[PDB]
Amino acid sequence: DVPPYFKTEPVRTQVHLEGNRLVLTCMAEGSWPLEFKWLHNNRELTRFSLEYRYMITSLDRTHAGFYRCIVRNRMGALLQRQTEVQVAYMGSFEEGEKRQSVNHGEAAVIRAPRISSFPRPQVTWFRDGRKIPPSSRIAITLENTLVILSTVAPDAGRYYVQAVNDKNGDNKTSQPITLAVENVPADPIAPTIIIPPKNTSVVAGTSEVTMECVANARPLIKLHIVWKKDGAPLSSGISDYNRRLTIANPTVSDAGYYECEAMLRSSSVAPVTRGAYLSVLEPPQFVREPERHITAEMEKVVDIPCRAKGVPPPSITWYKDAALVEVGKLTRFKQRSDGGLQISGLLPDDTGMLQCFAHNAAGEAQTSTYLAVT
Amino acid sequence: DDVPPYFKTEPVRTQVHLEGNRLVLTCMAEGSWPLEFKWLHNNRELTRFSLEYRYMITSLDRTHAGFYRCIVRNRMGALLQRQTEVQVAYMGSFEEGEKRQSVNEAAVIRAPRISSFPRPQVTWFRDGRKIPPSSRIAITLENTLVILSTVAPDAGRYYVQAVNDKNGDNKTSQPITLAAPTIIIPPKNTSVVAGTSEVTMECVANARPLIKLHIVWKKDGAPLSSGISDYNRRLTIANPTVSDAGYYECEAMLRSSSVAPVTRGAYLSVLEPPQFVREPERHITAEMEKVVDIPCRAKGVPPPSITWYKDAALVEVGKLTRFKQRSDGGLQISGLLPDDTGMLQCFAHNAAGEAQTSTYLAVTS
Ligand SMILES: *[C@@H]1O[C@H](CO[C@@H]2O[C@@H](C)[C@@H](O)[C@@H](O)[C@@H]2O)[C@@H](O[C@@H]2O[C@H](CO)[C@@H](O)[C@H](O)[C@H]2NC(C)=O)[C@H](O)[C@H]1NC(C)=O
Ligand SMILES: *[C@@H]1O[C@H](CO[C@@H]2O[C@@H](C)[C@@H](O)[C@@H](O)[C@@H]2O)[C@@H](O[C@@H]2O[C@H](CO)[C@@H](O)[C@H](O)[C@H]2NC(C)=O)[C@H](O)[C@H]1NC(C)=O
Ligand SMILES: *[C@@H]1O[C@H](CO)[C@@H](O[C@@H]2O[C@H](CO)[C@@H](O)[C@H](O)[C@H]2NC(C)=O)[C@H](O)[C@H]1NC(C)=O
Repeated sequence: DVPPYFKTEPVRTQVHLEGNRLVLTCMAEGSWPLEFKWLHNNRELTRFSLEYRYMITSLDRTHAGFYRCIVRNRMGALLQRQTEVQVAYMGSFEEGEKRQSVNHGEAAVIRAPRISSFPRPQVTWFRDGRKIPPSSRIAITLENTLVILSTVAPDAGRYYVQAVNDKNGDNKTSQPITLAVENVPADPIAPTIIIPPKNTSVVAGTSEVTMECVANARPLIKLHIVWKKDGAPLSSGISDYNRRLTIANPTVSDAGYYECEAMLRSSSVAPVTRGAYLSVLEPPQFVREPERHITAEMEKVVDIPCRAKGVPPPSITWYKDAALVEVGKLTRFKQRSDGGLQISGLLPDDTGMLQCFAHNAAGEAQTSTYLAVT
Repeated sequence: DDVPPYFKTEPVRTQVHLEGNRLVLTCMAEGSWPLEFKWLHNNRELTRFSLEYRYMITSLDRTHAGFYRCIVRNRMGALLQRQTEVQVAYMGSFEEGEKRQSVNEAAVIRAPRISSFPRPQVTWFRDGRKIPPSSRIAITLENTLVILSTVAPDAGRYYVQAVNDKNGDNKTSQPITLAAPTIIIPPKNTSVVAGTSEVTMECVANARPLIKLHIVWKKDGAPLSSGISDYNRRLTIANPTVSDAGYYECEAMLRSSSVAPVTRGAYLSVLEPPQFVREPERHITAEMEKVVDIPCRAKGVPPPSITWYKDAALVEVGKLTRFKQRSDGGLQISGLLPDDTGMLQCFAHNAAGEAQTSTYLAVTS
């Protein structure tokens, strides 16, 4: 007569190839009969049974999503930590041949043709069978967009993409995009920001996070890009002709407003500044947890603690036997600001498994306890 | 036409895959043509240099498990990819047959040897009935069954049902027939990386009468009242940090009589993978016959060793007349020759993992 508990919990995220087999397991121990139910995106896949496995013999892209199990017995029920199954795939290039025009000196922006893939494929740009590497005048953005900084007469022509998926090794080629250059002498062009920094969120402890800013000017040689954090100039982590700002091992202290300032050296031209926010996140970690086993007298009031910390601050949710606790309607159940649950006028029907889930955009945490009402 | 090679992405440090599934490793590098790739399994050559950036395994086997890494090269030089550990989930059959053991005292029955990755979850059975951990029944992390105070009805055949949590395999072994404070299962040395959610020390003690037996947990001589579970046999630290490292002791005593306590301890090491403090610039230029200093420092627990490679080849510090490695980990090349031009790679390695930084060395004139 021992309440359920998980011997192991599944990983938060999983990447699998299409056509491969997937085996989900609900590894719990406890008194018989220990039965299991499976959920996909908070929707029931199966009924309660002695089958602790959920198996997909041939994985498809549509099978991607969140899976979790519920284990139960005569004592109560527990919700498994949910796992994200991601299916590696790559479709074909959707768009056909396209046409685009740019003025002489101004920047040509050619977006990579839309193709469905997970993860986003690595892109190599080609013109007439020749690779186009990043250079002083040619930039390739994180969105795999091709940017010609100072367009000239010979820049006109057909550009196409070779995209490769790094998980399944799929390699596909897109349709050509014809770029034309209009009004071909040469006069000074003011510095402008083509690809401004976008809002970027990343979890603490990742290997790298990158901000990006592509600027244009004529002459391009006079163009200089300055990176700032909260108004202060940054001198480290800058690469790719001052268009990339890379932070290795980002911390919550590295969060803030990052600005890209494009200027012309040896000139009186005023700079152009465009910025975005970097958010560094930390998953929930518990500060206060309930005891493994909680015993309490009938008709009395019990305080069950649950506090957690994270960036952003984690929301705290309670479950009673794998079912959501309604603190709104029930007079007996009250939720304290720290996240603790208070049950007043304890009835024998409150006996069972209580679970606390602390959730934030960076992840989820779970702690459980058995409430026995004497 | 003159771009040194570089990696657009790096592979995950560890990946678990099922037997019979297909695995596709990719060497995602960019650079000037011809960009060729070579594959290595446990630092042994799998392929020759070719335009195939993929290594594909149609049907994964247990023998395919190990460390894989690629080398990318072109006219500019070569780079070593960060190695990835491919682990193949499987479970064989129970090898050993029926065994017999006798005890007068505690009965210690090891779980039957079965080949499996990962280690399977084990449920012990007696005569078709599950035997959960109790005041007198302990189950260790190595899945060894320990009956503390054996009695007449304790005798009989015990067997294990083992389940692999990755492929869902479930197998049953052959029966094993079984017919003063001491420490049976002492705390073992445990190393773990920070952020593993949990790490557990274990100590199983035996005494008659068992009710008077008491286990106290200590860290560096100081008693702990938290993280203790399973009848004081388990000490669990949630979200271990480098501060949690140190000597943990299990002390078993009797709350009566003059019998001396028994103490057994082990070391807990919390490790952090290498992270670079100082890195070389993307491109380093230097004059012929002169000396160049290329910096490389990194931190980790334990302190990471630092090794240099030149174009995916180990730098011979044995013949260190021109090449010297400073104690800080920096590389110095004296009497610079035009043949020193190319990709230099600095690998910072620790037991918790490895990190890599690269640079292009151009020797003028
Ligand atoms: C990019 O996001 C910002 C908001 O950033 C938030 O606030 C920061 C202080 C930091 O904590 C970030 O992690 C947050 O996500 C948008 O800027 C404005 O934000 C304020 C609140 O801070 C909001 O009231 C305004 O409405 C936001 N501006 C607009 C136009 O709605 C900014 O707009 C975002 N960028 C884009 C392109 O949408
Ligand atoms: C467990 O390991 C210790 C040594 O641990 C190492 O040193 C610690 C200071 C710490 O840095 C750990 O991370 C290291 O792994 C073993 O201690 C040895 O004990 C024997 C006798 O028992 C003695 O002869 C040796 O000199 C000791 N070695 C050291 C380095 O002190 C201990 O034996 C290990 N436990 C078991 C059960 O083998
Ligand atoms: C992706 O596949 C394409 C072909 O589908 C490869 O491109 C070929 O490369 C050879 C080698 O010189 C050329 O002879 C062919 O003409 C190319 N085909 C096309 C359609 O251009 C390409 O190499 C593959 N990707 C990688 C990274 O190797």
